Amino acid sequence: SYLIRKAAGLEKGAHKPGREKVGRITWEQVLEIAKQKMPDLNTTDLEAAARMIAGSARSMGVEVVG
Amino acid sequence: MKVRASVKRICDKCKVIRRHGRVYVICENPKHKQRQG
Amino acid sequence: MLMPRRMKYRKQQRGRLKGATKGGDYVAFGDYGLVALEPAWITAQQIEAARVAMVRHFRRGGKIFIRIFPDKPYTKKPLEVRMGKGKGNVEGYVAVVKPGRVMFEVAGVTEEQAMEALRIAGHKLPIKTKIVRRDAYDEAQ
Amino acid sequence: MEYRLKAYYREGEKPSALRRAGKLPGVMYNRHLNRKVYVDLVEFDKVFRQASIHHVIVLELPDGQSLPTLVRQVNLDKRRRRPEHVDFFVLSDEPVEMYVPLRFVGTPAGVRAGGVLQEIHRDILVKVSPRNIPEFIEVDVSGLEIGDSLHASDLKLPPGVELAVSPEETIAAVVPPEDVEKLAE
Amino acid sequence: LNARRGQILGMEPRGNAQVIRAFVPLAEMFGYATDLRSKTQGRGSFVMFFDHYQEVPKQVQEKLIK
Amino acid sequence: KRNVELLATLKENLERAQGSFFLVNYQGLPAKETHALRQALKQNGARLFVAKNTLIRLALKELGLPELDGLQGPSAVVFYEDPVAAAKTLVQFAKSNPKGIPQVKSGLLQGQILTAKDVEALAELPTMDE
RNA sequence: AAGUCUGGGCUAAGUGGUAAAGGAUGUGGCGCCGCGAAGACAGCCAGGAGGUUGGCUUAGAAGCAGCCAUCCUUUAAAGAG
Ligand SMILES: [Mg+2]
Ligand SMILES: [Mg+2]
Ligand SMILES: [Mg+2]
Ligand SMILES: [Mg+2]
Ligand SMILES: [Mg+2]
Ligand SMILES: [Mg+2]
Ligand SMILES: [Mg+2]
Ligand SMILES: [Mg+2]
Ligand SMILES: [Mg+2]
Ligand SMILES: [Mg+2]
Ligand SMILES: [Mg+2]
Ligand SMILES: [Mg+2]
Ligand SMILES: [Mg+2]
Ligand SMILES: [Mg+2]
Ligand SMILES: [Zn+2]
Repeated sequence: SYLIRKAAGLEKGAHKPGREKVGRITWEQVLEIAKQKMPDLNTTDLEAAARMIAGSARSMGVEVVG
Repeated sequence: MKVRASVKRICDKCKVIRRHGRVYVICENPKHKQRQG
Repeated sequence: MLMPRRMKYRKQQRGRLKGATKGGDYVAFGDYGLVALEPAWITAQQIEAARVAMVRHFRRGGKIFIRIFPDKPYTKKPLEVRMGKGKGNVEGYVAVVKPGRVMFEVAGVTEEQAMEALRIAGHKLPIKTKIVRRDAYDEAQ
Repeated sequence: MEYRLKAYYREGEKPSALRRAGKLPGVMYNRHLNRKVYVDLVEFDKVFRQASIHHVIVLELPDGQSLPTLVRQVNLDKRRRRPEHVDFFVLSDEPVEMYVPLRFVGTPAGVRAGGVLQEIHRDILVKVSPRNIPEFIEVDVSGLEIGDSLHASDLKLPPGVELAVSPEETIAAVVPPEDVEKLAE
Repeated sequence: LNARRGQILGMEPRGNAQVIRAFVPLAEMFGYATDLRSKTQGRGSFVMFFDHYQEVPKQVQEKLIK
Repeated sequence: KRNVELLATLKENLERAQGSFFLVNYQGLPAKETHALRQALKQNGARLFVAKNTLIRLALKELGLPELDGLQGPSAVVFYEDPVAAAKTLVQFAKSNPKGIPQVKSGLLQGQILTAKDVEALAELPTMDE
């Protein structure tokens, strides 16, 4: 998920995420990401793949737009 | 040895023993040793 | 710490710890109480120690209810002086407390947390104390 | 929710005596009657502990009768925290005054913020026919920030079931939360 | 001082008072003027004399260039 | 008694959704290899069903009360029983019979074996796709 | 001086034969929950794997200096420890 820095813009964490947002990504920019470094991964699907960075983005300081 | 009126388990690996009339605490950790007294 | 804001009388006779508690024997605010197993004059400084202990263990969180209050003035003759020549001076205030009185109660916190706080505050007190929890029996009074 | 509990008549027996033997003296009554009874202490405990003053307990008398009661008061031994004696009010088909629980619903804004939900009332006085007790009564507390309260004036009410106390009577409050950053003063 | 990339040479008494001697990269020695006094409550002192240059670790020397 | 009852069901449901489920010593190997015979049988078969590991005690009551004879091969041992008909029951039992006879000595042996509806046999099972 | 009297129980400290907060697998007896032949507690034989170094921080903190986050995944199960 090193790739996630050039889809929302940021280059750094948020130090205190949860209430603080400093960027955003939607339901579909997670699927493209759920594809690139995916001959590796673990699973083989797309919705078993997208929920793998959809919370690896909130572990720093970026949310998911729905 | 810590000698005290109040002997207790200090860490999860601590063990309370009674020997020859006297309550001790024994432990992996040498600092945890206690005889009551 | 605790003491009356004003009194009609500066000093009062010692009285007598006969009896079970007159009142205050059920929990009435929180979820857990500390109840006294022995009679005593509990002092303000003691109550205050008891309190502070509880907050320092909660560390932001919870409500402490303090259900006794020291309004009996405690007198003492100046060191090294003889008998007589009048009643001594007020050096503090105490709460008369008899067995079965709920002294403190807590709320808004876990059982594994009130337990400890109350375990601790007991230690500051000069008597034996049991920890209780609300019951229907409480609710019913 | 329909609790029953075996209860036996007594006359000359000494309360001290019944008490030594596991039993808990008590009396059943209402506008029409008055009997001195006793119940096994641990049988009653298992029951009352969930029945409280809230749900009907049904008395299985030895003569065979089967009276629905509300527990009306429970005398405690002040020194030992034991129940000493029970009052059983024998429910008639008239409406009767009583206490019904308040379940506090949701999680207020004042919590999740630091604060504490002081539940000034954990049940409520209420006129109500016995043929419809609400084993609940919901109160939405979620709108509370620390500083706020809620009285009987709020609080829905099932039909029906009227209040039985001034709606000027506060029932909850969100107060701030102890905190060591106070203290030193 | 280990927080400042320091190899510690040893200790010794002085006025009792204990001395400490060690090589710290001057690089990680700016704040140490008043960062000492912060941790000895106005009871510290130090001297600092250049001993030698040496190749900074590649994590930095292959990074200070940016 | 217990939530080992929501273990009988969801393991008798996806058991009584077939007829030819086999059995093998499926614990022996590392979490590398234990995703190897797991990637493959999730391909060399059907669905994501290699070994749907559950208790020897449960499967035997399960393959008892849902009738299926009772795979009296041996439910004893670290046995997770590769649901062979929760996969496309074929000569893909070689996907197993080969996997462990090369990767770490005895690295995926078999035991019980129910073909179609009637029990196959011991070595009649690894020779049942080779 | 008069029972080495009778019957049931407890004590192993010479407790009896001077003391408190408090501490404690002492011992005997009650009581109440929880797990348990759909195989528990103890020991031991496997597994404890991914995205992934979780972002920042910083010279580096890769599950473990510390501000915070703490989702999901193939799963019998493997905490962003
Ligand atoms: Mg101590
Ligand atoms: Mg040991
Ligand atoms: Mg007097
Ligand atoms: Mg008086
Ligand atoms: Mg005093
Ligand atoms: Mg005086
Ligand atoms: Mg005390
Ligand atoms: Mg009570
Ligand atoms: Mg009253
Ligand atoms: Mg009781
Ligand atoms: Mg004899
Ligand atoms: Mg003696
Ligand atoms: Mg002696
Ligand atoms: Mg005991
Ligand atoms: Zn220890």
